[PDB]
Amino acid sequence: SASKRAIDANQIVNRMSLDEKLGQMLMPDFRNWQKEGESSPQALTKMNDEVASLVKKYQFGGIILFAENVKTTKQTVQLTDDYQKASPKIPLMLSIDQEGGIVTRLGEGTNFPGNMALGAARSRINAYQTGSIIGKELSALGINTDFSPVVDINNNPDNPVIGVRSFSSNRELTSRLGLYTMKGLQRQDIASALKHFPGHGDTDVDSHYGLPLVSHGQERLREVELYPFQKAIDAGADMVMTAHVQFPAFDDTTYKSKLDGSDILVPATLSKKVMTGLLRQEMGFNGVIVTNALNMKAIADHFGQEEAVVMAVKAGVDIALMPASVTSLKEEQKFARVIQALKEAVKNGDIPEQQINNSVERIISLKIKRGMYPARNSDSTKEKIAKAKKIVGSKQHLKAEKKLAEKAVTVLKNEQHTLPFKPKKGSRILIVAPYEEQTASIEQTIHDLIKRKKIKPVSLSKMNFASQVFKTEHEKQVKEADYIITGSYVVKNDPVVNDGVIDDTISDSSKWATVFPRAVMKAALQHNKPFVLMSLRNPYDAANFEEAKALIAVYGFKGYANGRYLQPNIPAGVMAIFGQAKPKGTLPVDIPSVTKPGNTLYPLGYGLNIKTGRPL
Ligand SMILES: CC(=O)N[C@@H]1[C@@H](O[C@H](C)C(=O)O)[C@H](O[C@@H]2O[C@H](CO)[C@@H](O)[C@H](O)[C@H]2NC(C)=O)[C@@H](CO)O[C@@H]1O
Repeated sequence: SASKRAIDANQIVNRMSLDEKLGQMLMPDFRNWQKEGESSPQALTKMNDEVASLVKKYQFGGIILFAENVKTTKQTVQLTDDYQKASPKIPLMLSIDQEGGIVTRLGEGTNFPGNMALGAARSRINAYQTGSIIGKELSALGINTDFSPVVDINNNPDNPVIGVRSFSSNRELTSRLGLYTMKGLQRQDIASALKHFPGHGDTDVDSHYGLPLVSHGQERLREVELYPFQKAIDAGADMVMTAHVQFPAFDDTTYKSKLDGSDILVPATLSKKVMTGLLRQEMGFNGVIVTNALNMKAIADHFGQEEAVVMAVKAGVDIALMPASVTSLKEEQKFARVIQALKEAVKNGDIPEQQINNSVERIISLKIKRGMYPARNSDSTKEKIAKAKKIVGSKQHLKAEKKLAEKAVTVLKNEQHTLPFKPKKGSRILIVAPYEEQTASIEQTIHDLIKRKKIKPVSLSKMNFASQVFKTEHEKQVKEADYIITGSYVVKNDPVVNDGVIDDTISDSSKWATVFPRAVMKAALQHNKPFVLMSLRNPYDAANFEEAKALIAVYGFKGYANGRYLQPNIPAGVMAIFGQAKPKGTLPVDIPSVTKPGNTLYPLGYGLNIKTGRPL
């Protein structure tokens, strides 16, 4: 099969002109479009003849879709069908960032609790079924490529840039879950891309040249960052997406910035040493290498979008993502100029022509392997739409989402059997969180439990604390409550701490993200109120609540708006609090102590049984 796949791809590439070949290596977006006569772009939700004409002219290898383009199942199937009608010779790779959790694009699909939640749920089977469900939805929609999984390792709490998009701080847990997410997508014939190579998880905090910098030496990079990429590559990864990050330990090449004329270190995307020497040769990856988005401001500014395409191709990449930003026919020639720059590089010998042929063969082999080519589907658009409506966001998928999110909830403290809350009729629950959307999600979850007669009728009060200070009016609310649920949101956990003592005296609204919830905790404890803290994003804030009797993490923070839950994590937490779910989560990261700096407060793998109060 793979043998036959390669001969086939070779015959196809041998017949293509250079224009057709360079076309395959481009993957633009058409997020917004401004038609002739229009004064401004608007979201592209349906095909028009202007966009179709550029797809026909330049013969792109693919299109990346964004949320603007995929708002409903009906519109999306119509759009992917019309994109493919405009690309009949070689079907397009139609791609998307459908990661789950905090990065999703589908307007009507299943969101999932995200990677760190999968880390917390631990099982490779859960990651596989998640990738499998995402893959089923994408496939029904006519989307055939997913830029997932993230296999970046979030191992530095002091710079958690990938954060909940990462499975874990541990290389093996990240590797395992990445591998099975990828197998799950591929099982549904979705091309999967590992990202972001060679590892975006731990960049230098004081990066100050616009491109993130990783200062670690090769031994550490080979032992940690590269490890889940290697495992997945050997298990048959289709694609790898680059990181626009400097790695001096592998390439110290500089270029003269077009932004300020200074010498700038090359990012991994434009490094032959990383793309060819390390990924292609040393790690033996022969699948498709795709750049991270070339419109990222620092690439465009330091290198120029057009010249970056040429440099990335020279470095050994196969697909340039978003190689030019074209939003109307007035700027179509941006595409012609990109092609022309690649032609000049081939003509003058900067890029050997055989390198181009080899890259397009990788692309065509992948399209064949994942059943993108040849296309022999005889269903009408209407028929595909009806099929997709049964699959996308189906209640079966939503049930899986719910059970995964509930499974991932991690109980860090439950002293004195504080949880579950079992309120008597007439209890007042005070619900406190940074935003109205978050308090609404908690409120709506409790309301549903009441209508479902799972808990007795209770009164609810909400307290939204972003930018606020806890004062006498808030303490009054705490005193009047019978149960308190508080949500905490941090990226980096940054309380003011002195010699291991957290500062509670900050009374002017500054530092609210840590000061306010702690103040609610202190009042509740002072007034003997059942109090639970729910960590909403990065779980490092658990370290701020050692005095609390009940503490959980849900690893996702988006709330409820326009009758819709934006993420399932918060409802999963509330369900656990009221004894209607079985949390089984264990930490996928270490949580550093703030009161004893340098010590781990809660280690990787820690999590309690909510019933027995004992560790899992
Ligand atoms: C709001 C927005 O779109 N910002 C983008 C970046 O995307 C963010 C990070 C996002 O939506 O997740 C964009 O980042 C890259 O975009 C690629 C394609 O959408 C992603 O596949 C990729 O994962 C993402 N890179 C990272 C490290 O997250 C960025 C270019 O890097 O340009 C805008 O800022």
